[PDB]
Amino acid sequence: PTAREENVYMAKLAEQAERYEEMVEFMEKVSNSLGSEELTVEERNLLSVAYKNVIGARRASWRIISSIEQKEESRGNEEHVNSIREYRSKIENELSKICDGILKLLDAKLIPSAASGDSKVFYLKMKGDYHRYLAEFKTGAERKEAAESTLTAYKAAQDIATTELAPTHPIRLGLALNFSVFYYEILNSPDRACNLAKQAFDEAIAELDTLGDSTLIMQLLRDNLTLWTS
Amino acid sequence: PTAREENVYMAKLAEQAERYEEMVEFMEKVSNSLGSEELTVEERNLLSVAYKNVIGARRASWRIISSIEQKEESRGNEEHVNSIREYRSKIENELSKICDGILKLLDAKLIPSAASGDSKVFYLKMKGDYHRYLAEFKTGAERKEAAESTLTAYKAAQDIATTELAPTHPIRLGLALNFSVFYYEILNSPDRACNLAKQAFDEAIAELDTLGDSTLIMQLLRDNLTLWTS
Amino acid sequence: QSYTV
Amino acid sequence: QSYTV
Repeated sequence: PTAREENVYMAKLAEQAERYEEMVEFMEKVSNSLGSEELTVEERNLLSVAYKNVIGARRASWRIISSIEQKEESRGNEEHVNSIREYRSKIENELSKICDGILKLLDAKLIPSAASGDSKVFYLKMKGDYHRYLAEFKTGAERKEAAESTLTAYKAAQDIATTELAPTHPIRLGLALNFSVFYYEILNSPDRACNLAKQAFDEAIAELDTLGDSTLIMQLLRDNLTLWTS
Repeated sequence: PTAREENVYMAKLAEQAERYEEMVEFMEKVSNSLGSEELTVEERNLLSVAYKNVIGARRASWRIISSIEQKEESRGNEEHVNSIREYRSKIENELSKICDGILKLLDAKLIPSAASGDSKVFYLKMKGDYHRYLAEFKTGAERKEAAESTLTAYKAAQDIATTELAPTHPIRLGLALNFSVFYYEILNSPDRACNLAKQAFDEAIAELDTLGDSTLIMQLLRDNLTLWTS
Repeated sequence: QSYTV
Repeated sequence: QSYTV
């Protein structure tokens, strides 16, 4: 009853207990203990759910603290603004560290281990996602480079996806969903956003109608598309 | 614009951001920085909400991990049981430390500072609550002493409450609610539980009908009372 | 589990 | 904020 095996079981107890930081740790043990083989679909999804929950809690706090700093800076209340920004820096710091940890793991182990179109697009989309979270709060030269790394990763993901995966594939559909959110929200370019989202939705519709979760993601492209045409 | 003042404001940003561990820290700064005066009703409630959220997350995980260990020990699956218990010990450890931190603060600063019947019952009920959380997972000689400390604190709280507070007072009503849960769930004595819960409910009903949140707690006594008569 | 506050 | 997965 192996180390890999027991770490995966612990990661799943951590997921039930909602101790996501521990879940991340157990899955990195798994991931750093692999030779030439890659993570199973189950293991990869466990690592991804762990990081997503560790980063989402901080993104949720960052939005809250940021909406407050803006209301308060708008009433010209300077002492509260310093207190709020200092709180926000603390949070941005945890966001940089969390991203740094999954981005290093992607470049060092995951991406080099990706042997099929499914896993390649999965890890490249992930790489695009964490550089994008860095861009949501960064501001200058830092924002420009996070935005550039984002665009580069999504494009590499889309090249593979477009040619090796079905348009109804959830990973390809999720890539299109996140890539178009990037155009809309980081690049403030609503037109490239709508175009990319609609093309992916249509191609999926086309395939479903001729060749036969992909359902949930498509509802999400539609929800974003209408949200944006407003 | 004072240290006490700024720590309270930070505690409230922490509450909005749901970073309860930090909320606890900011409120301990507040609490350890007081001379002969006590915490305001606002500050005391902020400290209490912070600890309640820090301990509740661990209690929620402990129940989950514990329900799993029991299902698995019941199928005689020994390797999973060791993994689950080791996970559970990690959680019990954080539960002991969290309790230890608020129990030390109660004995050293809060309780000695309590100058009115409202604050005394509030801190003594709290002391009863954290010894009770220790008892929910402890097992032997340890359980017996956590249970004894619990009973002693609630009784001291009830003496004061009974004689200095109105039966519709939410702190007195919350004390009765928690004290009766203690009889039911730690002392496995459903009859002392029902008696105490019903007496407090009736006294409140009596006062409301003659002298005029206390509403929510009373619904809770009733919900527990029916739950128990089943 | 019973309600407490 | 838009939906992502």
